[PDB]
Amino acid sequence: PITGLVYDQRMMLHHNMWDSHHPELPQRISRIFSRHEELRLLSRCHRIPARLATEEELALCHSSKHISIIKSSEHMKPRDLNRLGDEYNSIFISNESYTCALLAAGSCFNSAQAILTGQVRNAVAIVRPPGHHAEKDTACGFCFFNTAALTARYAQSITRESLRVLIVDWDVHHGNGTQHIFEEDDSVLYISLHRYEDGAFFPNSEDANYDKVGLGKGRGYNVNIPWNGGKMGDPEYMAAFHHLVMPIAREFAPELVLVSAGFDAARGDPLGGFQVTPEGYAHLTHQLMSLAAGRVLIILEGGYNLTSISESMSMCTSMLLGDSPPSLTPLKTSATVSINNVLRAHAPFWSSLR
Ligand SMILES: CC(C)S(=O)(=O)N(Cc1ccc(C(=O)NO)cc1)Cc1cccnc1
Ligand SMILES: [K+]
Ligand SMILES: [K+]
Ligand SMILES: [Zn+2]
Repeated sequence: PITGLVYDQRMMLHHNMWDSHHPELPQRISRIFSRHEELRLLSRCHRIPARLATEEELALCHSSKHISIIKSSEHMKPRDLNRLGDEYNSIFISNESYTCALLAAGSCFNSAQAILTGQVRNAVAIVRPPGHHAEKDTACGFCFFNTAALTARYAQSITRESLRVLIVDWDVHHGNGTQHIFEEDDSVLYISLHRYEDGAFFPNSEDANYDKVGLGKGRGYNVNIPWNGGKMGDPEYMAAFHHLVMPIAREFAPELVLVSAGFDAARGDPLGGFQVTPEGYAHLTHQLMSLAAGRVLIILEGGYNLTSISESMSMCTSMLLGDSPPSLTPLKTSATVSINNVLRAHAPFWSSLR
């Protein structure tokens, strides 16, 4: 049983020319990589090479217009970059951004390919910029292309169209792009846990509420677990996994699991306001490893405390490598309210919840 790891320092080249201390820092990925070396986890993994996604691969999820405009930013002047970035919600762009986004996606494709051809059992992808806010037609929230959604379609392209892919998104933010890309799709089950605050928390849309269950043939295949009123942490995430994520996932029986693994719900994050611990993330990973015969790919999304994300992701990798889960406040009442609302919304579609 081999664990893959992909990391390429040149994904650090994407940078914010106007605000060099912007939290989506180049050093997010180098710090996570360094922590893996420091804990002697890196030598335990098989290194999977990074590569650039192709434009044809991007078209698995994105429109030609969106691909073309982001592609053009490689040769734009500073004023062009500033004006283009300001067309989107929370985007900065440098001449290196497009290539870095291609590298993030291609890294994840090579990891999925290694899992699906049996070269490795599981894998971790230390990549930036993130992806889960990117839509078919637009960039958003530090994300240019939807790396995880692309990886799910890439996986289908090298196996069969109907390959069952579970995406668990534990970034503190709702993956609006991933939900929308697969909203009418029953072959990809999207489960997101996120700070919601009745629609007041970024990305500020009631699309993230529990009553959005999917559309068309995707009804039931979109599971939003939204948190309101409380600094959620390990007890709340474990409860959501016990009552919702794991029962639904087991019934879906995925053949591949992708984790949109932001670490912005971590204790110490400057934006998320939550308190999931590294041991908490380790337990969530270990639970997911019971699915899909262990074929799990962990993809970095957000997370902005360099120390917290490095400790948290490296512990997930420890779990992928087969290490025993480390040992873990009273459950917050508000979290149980959210869990019960999701249970009511999804009981029609999942017998394991009845
Ligand atoms: C408006 C900006 C100054 S902002 O930086 O504060 N911000 C933009 C932002 C977008 C996406 C992510 C992410 O991690 N997605 O997965 C993080 C931040 C709004 C905000 C605020 C408070 C908590 N969360 C998001
Ligand atoms: K999420
Ligand atoms: K779906
Ligand atoms: Zn986030």
